[PDB]
Amino acid sequence: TQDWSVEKLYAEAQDELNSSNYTRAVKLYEILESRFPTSRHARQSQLDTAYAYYKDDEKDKALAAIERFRRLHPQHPNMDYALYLRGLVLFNEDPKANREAYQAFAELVQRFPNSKYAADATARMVKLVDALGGNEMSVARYYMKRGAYIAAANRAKKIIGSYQNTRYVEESLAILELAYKKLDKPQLAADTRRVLETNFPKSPFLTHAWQP
Repeated sequence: TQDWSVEKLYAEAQDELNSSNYTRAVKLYEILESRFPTSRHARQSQLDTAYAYYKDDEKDKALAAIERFRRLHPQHPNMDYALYLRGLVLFNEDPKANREAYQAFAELVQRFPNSKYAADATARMVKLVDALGGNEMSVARYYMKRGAYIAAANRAKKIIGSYQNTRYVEESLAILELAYKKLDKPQLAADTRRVLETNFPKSPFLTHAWQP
């Protein structure tokens, strides 16, 4: 029983959140939006609900709360924190979970570049693209050693095309160049070296070829 105002009911649920009573904090957040469905605290309450699930092991419930929040209140002032919260949930310490996280932070940085979470989103994007780039690069070397030059090139094009800012770009060009030579696409090979020549003037791969 708690027939109070909207201001206190929110401040009460917000207190159970700090003390980590996520089970009771969520129960109070539901009373709030049932008893004051049109209040701004109800819209904010839906965010706090997802945050509570994330702090528990129920990450699937958090992703549902976020998507419902995004379709109901697409123009909410705290939409930026919603996207950032989705990234943390998808983020965990493989390409699937890692790429879905990158796409989450990516949508946030280009929709709300001035968000108080943008810098942290960017910082996490960098760590993820480095992990993905290093993975695709590892497969590129694998298929190179096995004479699978087409399969290898596909990995190199991905790095060149999708992870243009990572450090793996240089070696991906040298791989792509050598790859185009083996399968006799000489125009694409020359074009690739033309890119390596301009973007990396003093690259070891200009004087040497790829080093398996």
